[PDB]
Amino acid sequence: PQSIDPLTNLMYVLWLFFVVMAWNWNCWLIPVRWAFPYQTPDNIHHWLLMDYLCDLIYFLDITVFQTRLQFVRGGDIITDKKDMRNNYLKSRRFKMDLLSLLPLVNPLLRLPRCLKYMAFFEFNSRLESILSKAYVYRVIRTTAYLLYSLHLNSCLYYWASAYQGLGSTHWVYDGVGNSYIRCYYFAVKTLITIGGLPDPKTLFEIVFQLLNYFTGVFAFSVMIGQMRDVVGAATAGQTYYRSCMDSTVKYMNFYKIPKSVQNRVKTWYEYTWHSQGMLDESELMVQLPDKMRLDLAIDVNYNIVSKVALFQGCDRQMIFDMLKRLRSVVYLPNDYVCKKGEIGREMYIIQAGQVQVLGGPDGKSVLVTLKAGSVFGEISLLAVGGGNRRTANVVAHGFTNLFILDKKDLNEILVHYPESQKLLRKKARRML
Amino acid sequence: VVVIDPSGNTYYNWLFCITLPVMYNWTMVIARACFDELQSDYLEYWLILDYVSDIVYLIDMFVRTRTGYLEQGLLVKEELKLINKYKSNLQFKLDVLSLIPTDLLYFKLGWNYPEIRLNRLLRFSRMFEFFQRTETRTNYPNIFRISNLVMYIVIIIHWNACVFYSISKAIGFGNDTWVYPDINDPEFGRLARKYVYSLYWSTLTLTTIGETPPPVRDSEYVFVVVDFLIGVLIFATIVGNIGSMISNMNAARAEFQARIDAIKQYMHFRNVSKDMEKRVIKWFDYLWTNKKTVDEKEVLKYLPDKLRAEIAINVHLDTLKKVRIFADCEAGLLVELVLKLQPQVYSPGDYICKKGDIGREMYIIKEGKLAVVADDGVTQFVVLSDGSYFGEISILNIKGSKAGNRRTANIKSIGYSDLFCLSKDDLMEALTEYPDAKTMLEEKGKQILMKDGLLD
Amino acid sequence: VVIDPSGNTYYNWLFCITLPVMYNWTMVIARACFDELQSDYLEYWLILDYVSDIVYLIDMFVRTRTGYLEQGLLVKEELKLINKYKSNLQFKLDVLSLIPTDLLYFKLGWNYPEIRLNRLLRFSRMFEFFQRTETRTNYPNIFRISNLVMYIVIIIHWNACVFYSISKAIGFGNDTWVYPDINDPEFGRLARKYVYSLYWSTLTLTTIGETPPPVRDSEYVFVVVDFLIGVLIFATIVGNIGSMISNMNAARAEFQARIDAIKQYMHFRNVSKDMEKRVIKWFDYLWTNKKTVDEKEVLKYLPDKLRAEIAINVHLDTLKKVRIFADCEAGLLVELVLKLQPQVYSPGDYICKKGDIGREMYIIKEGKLAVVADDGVTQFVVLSDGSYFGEISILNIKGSKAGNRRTANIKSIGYSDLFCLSKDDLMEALTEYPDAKTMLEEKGKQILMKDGLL
Amino acid sequence: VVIDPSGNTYYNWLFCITLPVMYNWTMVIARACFDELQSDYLEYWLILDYVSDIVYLIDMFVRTRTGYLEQGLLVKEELKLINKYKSNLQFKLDVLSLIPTDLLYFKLGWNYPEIRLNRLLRFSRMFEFFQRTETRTNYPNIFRISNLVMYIVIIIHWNACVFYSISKAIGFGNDTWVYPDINDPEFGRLARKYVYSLYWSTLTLTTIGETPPPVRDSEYVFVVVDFLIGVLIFATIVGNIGSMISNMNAARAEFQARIDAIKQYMHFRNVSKDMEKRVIKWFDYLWTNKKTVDEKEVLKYLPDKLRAEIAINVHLDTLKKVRIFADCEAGLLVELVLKLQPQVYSPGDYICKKGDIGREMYIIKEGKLAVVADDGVTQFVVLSDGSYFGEISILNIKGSKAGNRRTANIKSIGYSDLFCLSKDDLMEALTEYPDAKTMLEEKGKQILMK
Repeated sequence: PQSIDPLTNLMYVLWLFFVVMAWNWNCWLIPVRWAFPYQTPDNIHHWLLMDYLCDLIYFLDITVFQTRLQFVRGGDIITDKKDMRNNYLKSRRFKMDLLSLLPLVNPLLRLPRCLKYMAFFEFNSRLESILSKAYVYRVIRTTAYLLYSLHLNSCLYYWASAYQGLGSTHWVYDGVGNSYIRCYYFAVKTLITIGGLPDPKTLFEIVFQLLNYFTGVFAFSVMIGQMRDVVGAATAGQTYYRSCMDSTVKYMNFYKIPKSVQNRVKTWYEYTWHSQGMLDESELMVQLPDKMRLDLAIDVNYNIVSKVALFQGCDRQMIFDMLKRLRSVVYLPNDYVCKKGEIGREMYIIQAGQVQVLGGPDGKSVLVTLKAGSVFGEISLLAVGGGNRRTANVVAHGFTNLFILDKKDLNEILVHYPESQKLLRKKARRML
Repeated sequence: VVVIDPSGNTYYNWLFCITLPVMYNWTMVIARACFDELQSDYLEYWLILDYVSDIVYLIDMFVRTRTGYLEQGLLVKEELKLINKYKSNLQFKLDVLSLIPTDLLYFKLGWNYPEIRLNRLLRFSRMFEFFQRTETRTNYPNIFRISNLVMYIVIIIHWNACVFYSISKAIGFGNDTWVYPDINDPEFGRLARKYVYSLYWSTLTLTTIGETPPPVRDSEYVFVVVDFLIGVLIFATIVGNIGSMISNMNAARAEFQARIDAIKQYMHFRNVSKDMEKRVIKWFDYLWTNKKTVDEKEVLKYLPDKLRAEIAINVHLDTLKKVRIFADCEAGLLVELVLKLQPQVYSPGDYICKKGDIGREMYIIKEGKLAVVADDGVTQFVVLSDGSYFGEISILNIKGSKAGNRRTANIKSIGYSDLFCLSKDDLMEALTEYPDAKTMLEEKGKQILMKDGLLD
Repeated sequence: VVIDPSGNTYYNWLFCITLPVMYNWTMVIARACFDELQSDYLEYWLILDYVSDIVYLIDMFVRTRTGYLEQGLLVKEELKLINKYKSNLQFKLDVLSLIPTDLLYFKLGWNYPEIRLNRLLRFSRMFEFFQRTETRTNYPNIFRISNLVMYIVIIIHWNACVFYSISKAIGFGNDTWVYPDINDPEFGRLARKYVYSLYWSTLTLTTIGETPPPVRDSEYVFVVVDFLIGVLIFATIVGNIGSMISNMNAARAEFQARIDAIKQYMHFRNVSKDMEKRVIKWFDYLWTNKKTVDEKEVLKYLPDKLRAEIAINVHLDTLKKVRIFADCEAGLLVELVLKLQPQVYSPGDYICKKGDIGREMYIIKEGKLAVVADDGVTQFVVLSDGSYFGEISILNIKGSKAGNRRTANIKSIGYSDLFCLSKDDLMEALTEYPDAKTMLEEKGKQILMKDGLL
Repeated sequence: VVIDPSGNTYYNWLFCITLPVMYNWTMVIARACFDELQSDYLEYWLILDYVSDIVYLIDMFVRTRTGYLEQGLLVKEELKLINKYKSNLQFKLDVLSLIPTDLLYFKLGWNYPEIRLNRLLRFSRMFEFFQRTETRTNYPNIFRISNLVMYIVIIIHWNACVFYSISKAIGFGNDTWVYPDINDPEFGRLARKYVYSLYWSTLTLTTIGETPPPVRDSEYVFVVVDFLIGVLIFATIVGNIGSMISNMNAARAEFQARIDAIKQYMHFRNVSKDMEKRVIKWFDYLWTNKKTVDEKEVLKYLPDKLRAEIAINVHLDTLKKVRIFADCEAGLLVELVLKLQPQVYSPGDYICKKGDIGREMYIIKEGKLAVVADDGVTQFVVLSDGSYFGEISILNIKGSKAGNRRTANIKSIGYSDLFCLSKDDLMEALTEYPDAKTMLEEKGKQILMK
């Protein structure tokens, strides 16, 4: 690929993961090599090789991968190489990459390399966009921060021990074991405020323990608050659905609604929540841009509505307006979509389910069954008001989802379009 | 074929009946794998319970083959189609893996190793389903959520207790101060003491409480660090779930009090009088005390037209049919008019209408008593009880009426009154589809006025 | 006489009966578990128990005299109130509360105060009072903190009593975990017993530990269960306090979200820096002077009748001061008050300039409006609160020389709060008042003739 | 001179008076409980206390000189300011705060600094400053966590002083719980005393423990009460941080909820995969460039005057560049700017097609449009920012052969932000401007001729 999209490229987000891994190596190993004596002259070559590899990944990021990133100017994707390079150079991310790239044998002199954190945030945003149910990763991400803090805490503790000598007091690290898991254990017992450690004796130890416990209280609070936000966001829709259903049930209980109607309402609530995951789709529809809302309505219902013979030859925007005025209504099994003799005022478009037209002697006979994508009752739309009555009983075989356009919305659309209005009146007087 | 409805009570009962072996496996399999005495001493009981659990697992696979699903709003009853739907799901693979006959590996490993039954844990999803279905069926969602969270933490603590006992066994009992003590001790060699002390250690670690003997070895240090991190996640999950639940229970009071505070700020902002402020505060105290804070339009807004129509019919149809003008109206017109009724609530002493006000709506008393009072308001001509109505002539807009959509009486709410108003505009909008019924209503109003003499 | 449950007297009685319920819920278990507490002050405990039982009886009598709302009216019939109380579960709870179990003292002995535990069944009466206080107090957060602290104190005290009773059952000093031997001069003191048990319970129920480790299997099990209960208690405390904290700044969080969205829009639209500063200063003025919430949405919460009364109490006199509306019917005035729309202007703002379209009538609720010339530095007249301009403009009078145009420049000297009555709203209100519309048009024509116009 | 409370001078003085209030609230109890701290640096405490009293006096003078809002105007009359200050409880608090209790220094000696505890009665001033800071800072969350940290540190400092005072009353080193014997050289250091007391207070006020168990009954009671306070404090810290985390993520959580809802909708509606990808890319673009918020809902919180002024500053020049609105009255242009409606389009979206009824004028703000030849592969002309089309179709011009219908297909090349003025909005604005209506009709006629 001559030009790569920073948003939708999987190879680019893999390279972002590589840059994040290099940044993580810097962030997690600079305090280790500064505090712990793990940076021996005997194994210095491994540290130098991996530092060189991380700096090489940084250089290939600043030079090769970032300068080829397409960007948005004036709402337009810009893939011109000079423009991509200028957009990268003008950006603050290039400044951060340069500030991290400068060298400034001491492990702390590599502390500028930790400044390439914008790659981490970009990779986090890409991970949140790629996978649904992202809060789980967020938990891991939060846990990662906690681990890193403990890591930092661990290193600090070792330095404190190294500042006082190993084993000089009971508070400092004694000098036995791996020397990192002991200091990480101290960091766990302190930064989670568990306690149980040997008590600090000297003033330096008491100050360190005080500050450590204070940072631990606030870091534990950060972890708990992050998990609380994760739980509240994960169950927010379920909580809203439960609250709406409970409010409805309380309303019916105050007005002594019988168990049959209450059970039907609960059944509709449960079926709607399990099927479409939201109680009302128009609430989501009004939040969208008008073009997005219009194109979604087209993609859902335009072929079916334009297949109807009643609206043939009509203006396309009037069709689009009827699509926008369609309302999704879920009918329970054995529910009457049209009652024999009731006023016909609505157009029914079966989005899902089956609809049975009843007839014959004594009723209870299925004349015809209409599946999804079938339209009935559109003739009732072209009526003067009270001029249409439903001729046959029309019943819902199961939970059927119908897109309904009533006569009032059709008239409100039709007053905008005189040509389609005249055509519909001509068809109405022609069919009779 | 006989098909179990997943929304039915039979499916929920079977979910409980399969959850019992899943919970039994998820706890006792690791308990017997880590505590050798628990497996060896009650071996006949464990074999019987494992056989029962396996039988229930087979019956659960059979139920899965006999469980219908909603396709195009219809419960599928074809046996081949249900079988294919089950087989295409990952749950069929997990159920097959959970019923792999690993109990023959006993003859390869002896009775010491029940870890071979760990694959039974792959029925876990069934367990979860039952609990979430309970969360949709119970009348105490927060109490059940607390119980479910507590049960999950108890199972995780029991698992960590088993892990700690196994790690102490691997290192050696009594070898150092961190591990479980020597099992040749008469007190610590008891199986109950083994499990209960391991549970004590696991509770203290997974709650990030500590106060346990510190690790002595690097492997113990690693395990203690990792297990306190797991405990950090567990503790954060417990506190976050309970805080989210508390916020959910307090959300209604929070929004009600926020609205009350905003209204109080408005009355201090616009310098509303003190008596009117007291009236508003008394009104909101009445709302919260009587659980009338819900807005009926907001409560019923999500419901479809048919279900809202059914609820509204069951609330208002008898008292709207008792209306003289609406006595002979068509059923569909009655449904539309009932759907167009808007709830109004009046405090004691509130005037619903006075002589000389424009009458645009018809009030129907759902609860409460109203009084027809004179200009002073001290005396009362007649008290209208629940189910009574007034203003039916005003909404008709009869030509030649001396009143001319103006109230001829003073209606005062003696106590708190829940009325339902039917406006003239809503009546005419409902009458758009019923021209003959509109003409009949106008004729009824005209004849009523002629009997009263108001028509000229 | 029938007690109004919403009255002050009912709340005072709620406190008066909550005091014995709290006394029972603490001291019954305290005396049951700490035998020296029961035996050392037995006369005081008997007197306080008899007082609590008497107040329980008066509480049941108050239940017989507490009216309830039926058809929106307080039921004042004696038999109706008695039957309504008796049908409820609370009557059974109160009867079980006042079972004379004090006679069983003659059987079990004076060292068994558990028999009065049934008095704890009056708990509903306790909780109601706090709920009522949660609706009554001016400081809901302070009272809710105190209520949570009180619940945690009773829970910790109950667990302290449980720990001491478990130590008694196992044996004092039999091992290191239990309360030590009560023959010790220090630990045998009742005060030391209670404070050490309370310290143990505070350590265990607040996820701290630092208690002697258990020795027996039952002690290990009780410690596991009680630390799990303490984890639940701590999570409940954190959830309640976090819900409180979120509810305190929910208005601030919403205001900051609105400000941030406005700022994001202004950075999007490249709005001038001076205009952004004016918007930020305006929102700071809204927050500082507690004018954040819009009047429309706040008034939406009220019912139509109560919103109409609020609108009348705010605007009726200042609408009646308007000379066109002075001789007008009361219902039209109420409708026009309900049509008034709030407008707030910053200092230096212009209400209308010469040549603008006058289709609304402005009434100054508060603030001062200057009539300025073209330069804007010379002021003709300053209009204080209650003043109005543009009343003729909202009347569609034929023959007007100045048709829907502003003849003066109106500037806001300070932060002016005012209410506009649009021509469309006046016409919509006048559609139901034809005679009033005719009178308004005639009065406007007379004013135009009087002022030299038309 | 009168100080505007909303001004920067008032906030600067708020900080300048918050410094002595914080100094009092910490160091008065610090010196009262730690006698060595008062005795060793007594001259420094005298200078700092005199300076703090002087700044308290200047704060009272500022309150006499601080204006307030009546009739939307700042009150600058001196007597009204004096009366407003003296009427409030804050004047009584200030007077009680500056009561000369330092004379007891001659009676009780130089080791009783608690006589200055009345200076703590300036506390509300401190709170006011921080309140103003949370309205003024551009980092509300950083300041909020700093405020919480400082309040927790102050409470911990107070409890450290209380613990040291309780140890002094019981006796230093009389048991294991109290602070040890201060006659010991290590324990007798003032730094050691204060730092270990702060360590004890931090440990107990955060449910950590790790302190020697209480021995006496009063020690047991104080430890119980202070651990209850610590439970409250830890829960307060956790709740504040959790509310912060919820508030920072609230906009992202709302956008993610909209993402999940629209994704579930297109799953449930069997929406085509290309349309699904277009919707997802549209939302990602709106969030990435900070555009996802609906403009009407954002701007509805503003007053009509400020909203109108912002709309003018955004749209007035662009609408004046329109040739049908080149020479119009300013009020008509302002109303037409107010009637503009924001619209957004994806790359490849068709704003209008040939044969479509044209009722709107579209003006491009931050996009590129193209005129295509009914196939979409070729473009007649690219219309850039500030351009417009449909200015004739919104005018009802008689004799127009191509009127009421669109003659060209307009395709959005990329993500285009347009503003549409409907024909109905134009007529609603023109009913108040008849001469402008006639001029617009004649201008449209002259354009249609040529």
